[PDB]
Amino acid sequence: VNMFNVDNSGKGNCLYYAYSISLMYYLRAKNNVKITEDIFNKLGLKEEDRARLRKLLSKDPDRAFTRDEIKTIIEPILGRATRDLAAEHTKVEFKSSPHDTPLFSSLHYAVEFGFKRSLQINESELTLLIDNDFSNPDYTEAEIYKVSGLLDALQEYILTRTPSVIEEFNRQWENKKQELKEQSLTEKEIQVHQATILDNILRKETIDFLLAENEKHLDEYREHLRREFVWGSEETLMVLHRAIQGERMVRNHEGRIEPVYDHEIILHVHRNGASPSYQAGSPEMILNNEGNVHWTSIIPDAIFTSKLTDKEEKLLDMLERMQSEYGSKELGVEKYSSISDWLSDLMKQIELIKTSPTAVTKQKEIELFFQLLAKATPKLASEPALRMSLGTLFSNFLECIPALMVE
Amino acid sequence: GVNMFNVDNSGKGNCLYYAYSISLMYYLRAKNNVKITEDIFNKLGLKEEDRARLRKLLSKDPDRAFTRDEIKTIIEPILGRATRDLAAEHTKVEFKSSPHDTPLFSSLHYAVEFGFKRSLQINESELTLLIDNDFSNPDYTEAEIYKVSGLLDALQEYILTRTPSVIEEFNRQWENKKQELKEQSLTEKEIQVHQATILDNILRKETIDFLLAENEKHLDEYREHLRREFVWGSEETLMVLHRAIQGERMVRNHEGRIEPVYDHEIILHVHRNGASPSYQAGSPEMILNNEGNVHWTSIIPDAIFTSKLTDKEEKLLDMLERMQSEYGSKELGVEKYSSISDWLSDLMKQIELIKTSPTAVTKQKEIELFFQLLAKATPKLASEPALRMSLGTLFSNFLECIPALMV
Amino acid sequence: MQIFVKTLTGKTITLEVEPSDTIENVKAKIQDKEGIPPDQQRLIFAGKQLEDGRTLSDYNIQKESTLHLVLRLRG
Amino acid sequence: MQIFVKTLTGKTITLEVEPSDTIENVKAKIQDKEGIPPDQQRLIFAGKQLEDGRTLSDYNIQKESTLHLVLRLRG
Repeated sequence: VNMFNVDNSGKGNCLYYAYSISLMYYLRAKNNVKITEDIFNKLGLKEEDRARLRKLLSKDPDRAFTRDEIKTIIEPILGRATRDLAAEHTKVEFKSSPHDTPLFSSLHYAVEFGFKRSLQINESELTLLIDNDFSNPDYTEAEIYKVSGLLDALQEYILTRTPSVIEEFNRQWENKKQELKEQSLTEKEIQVHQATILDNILRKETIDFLLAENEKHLDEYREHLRREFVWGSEETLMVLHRAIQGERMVRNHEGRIEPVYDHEIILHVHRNGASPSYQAGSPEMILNNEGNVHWTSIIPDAIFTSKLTDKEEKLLDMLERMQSEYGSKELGVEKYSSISDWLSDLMKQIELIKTSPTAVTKQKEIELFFQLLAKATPKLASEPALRMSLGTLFSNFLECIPALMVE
Repeated sequence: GVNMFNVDNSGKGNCLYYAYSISLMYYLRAKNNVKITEDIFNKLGLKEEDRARLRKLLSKDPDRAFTRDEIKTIIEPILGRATRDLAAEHTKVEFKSSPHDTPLFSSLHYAVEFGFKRSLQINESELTLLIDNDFSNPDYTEAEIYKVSGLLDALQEYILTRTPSVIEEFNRQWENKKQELKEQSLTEKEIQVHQATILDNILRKETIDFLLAENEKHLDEYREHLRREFVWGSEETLMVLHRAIQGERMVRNHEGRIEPVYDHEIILHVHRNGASPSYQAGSPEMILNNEGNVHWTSIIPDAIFTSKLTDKEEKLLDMLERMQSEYGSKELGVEKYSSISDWLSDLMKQIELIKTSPTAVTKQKEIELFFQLLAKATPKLASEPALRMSLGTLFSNFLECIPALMV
Repeated sequence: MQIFVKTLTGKTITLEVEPSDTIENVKAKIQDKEGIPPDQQRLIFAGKQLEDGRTLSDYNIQKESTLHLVLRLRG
Repeated sequence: MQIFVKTLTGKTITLEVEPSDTIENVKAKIQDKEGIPPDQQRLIFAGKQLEDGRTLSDYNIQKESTLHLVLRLRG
């Protein structure tokens, strides 16, 4: 049950490495070439990078990506591309509609708290209309508060703008009082009307702070998210997935807003290996968080399944590369003229071990395998590099013996 | 009204150290002891010119609070950096004295034990079972060490590197302990406790070795992180700092028992959002108040300071001093007074002459002279909107302390 | 009236609500589009402490506002 | 055996304990010298979750170890 798991090198780039690996497995399963190129367009990939990734997506869908393929092509190309896209679409969403943004909803908590404190230092009774002691962790652990110096700048901004807030509040309540001339307001009712007016002023204050001096602080958040090795949080993993799918909120014939996608991809988030307790979809991408310090990739069974262990994949990939490096050489032994025909026969013999039914039959395929290794030994140790290749090949084999012995 | 005197600071990121220094300067003036004052100055490494400025501030009438200008131009520039330096440096001093006793070690080891659990399992070692740790305890994860940029990245590469040697070191020591318990028949329960202890002790040295390795690279990173301008101070470093300021030393005895020894004992308390602790401790000499995990301020105990101005009087002085730095340099060509600051200086002296004047008849004539000082500057200070309003606000403040001034 | 919420699945869903709906009913509707039980939802909007028993109109939440589900996970 | 703990008052105190003493007993001893009631003590040592019901010897807390009271306050 969605139990593959694939790690990454992450030196702080884990979210984006893990997203990239999860995505490339998805893109290969969804064999569609217009999905693949559309995602590449969103990521702004240049053509030589697209060529390298397309060659990886051509790989046999029943064989996993190797550790070297992940470390040398997938993480260097897509790690930066997804990080860039997530930081940039964070700003895009804010410019599109600032109030709908996680940045606004999370930073506004500090803004309201600060205005409570600043209003009280300024001896204004508006400080009473706010309840906020800046203790709610649902807000305080957002990424915006981990930006260096941001709360310092937010405090001098709020101290700057408090008197204008007081005057603007008075303006709108004078207008609201005269709009409610003919109604008889209880003092609790007047307090709800006032708290609402102050609320709306403060909401614009949060957005204006981010936008001030041509979007200085908004840009600081983008550049923070974009800095190499900065730890990704799930807020921006989520911005990133909205961007990759091409999600747009669009108004329709009746005037109702509904989400529109270019390419829908079902994403789930797991914690410490555990799937959610509740029933959602059959996911196409799964990202796994480990103890709030690391991110990894869980590959759904419907999206790829190989019947080799990661050690078994390592052994067979190494044999295929031995077959490409030495295969043309001569191996004057028996029927085998090539070393490549010998290596192919090694590959088939290892699979015959894997599929052999019981321990007694596995033992005889193991015996035939050692005799295959024996047949080539006279000629294969009078070659320098290939004797070294035989040794590592053998140790790789020993590493998959626990897996091979299961049948 | 047990302790309601609050004194703020300008803190941009330096609230802690500003607040500590203000709290300390009020203490040193209250304890008019010249060798307590000079020993703390020596601990802070102050040069003689800075000691001179601070000693002149300690000369101030003990019944008058320090003004914002004294605080902003004398106390925080000198003592803010000095206390920050001492707090960062004594953190390393304590670590070099006895690393296991330090808050740095006790807090960072949590991540070290967690990481070694994960790496041991990546290495398919059963030692991963001897650890219970999911890095979820906020008592540890909120330590300052985890806010140092990249430290956990570096810790992750150290742990993954050092895991095989840890496994081999465990095996040697467990072999030795089995041969030491040859003659006993240990259950599965006892053997697991023995193994956990051996691994525990090895991992503890791993934490110290990480900090000490490569000429104390990571230990120095923590010291300079704490020392960087505007970095938010945590209460861990407040306590390190107060240990340093008091000259606390843990010293061993004739009988061999350790007891704390101080140069100068000072009772420090920490308040949260203005509220004293629910429980009864001492009557404190310094109080540091934390506000919503974003600001630090200074509460002055009544036993240390008492102002004998009514607050109507204190507001009038503060407003005059704040006229003096905002407008003081502007020209006011009126008789002696060239600057507006020359005029404000004489206004301040005239209010003190009113207060100390002996009877109501003599007070009335000092009040009359105060009005003639206002008369001399009114033409030119009503020749400007902002200064006209300040002259008006000054006049209203003065009228409100007339009942206090007439006593 | 419509309101929006960003999911834990990299998408945005829409809810039909009234200003008088309690936060509890909003969470029930979220449970009815996502899978999350209400007591597992960490619901966020404009720094407000959305108490289960108080209402959208108590929090000055107007039409087409966007709330956010958070896990506050890092790595 | 002696044990040490860093206070919330910028000092260090010492306790006399035995390896069999529980964390609960240590917290009561801390209440004796400081003022903190046990349920307000956030006590930490070498990454160990000091559960009230387990003992110093359970956590391999040896002679002259230093524990720490924390408030985790910032500014």
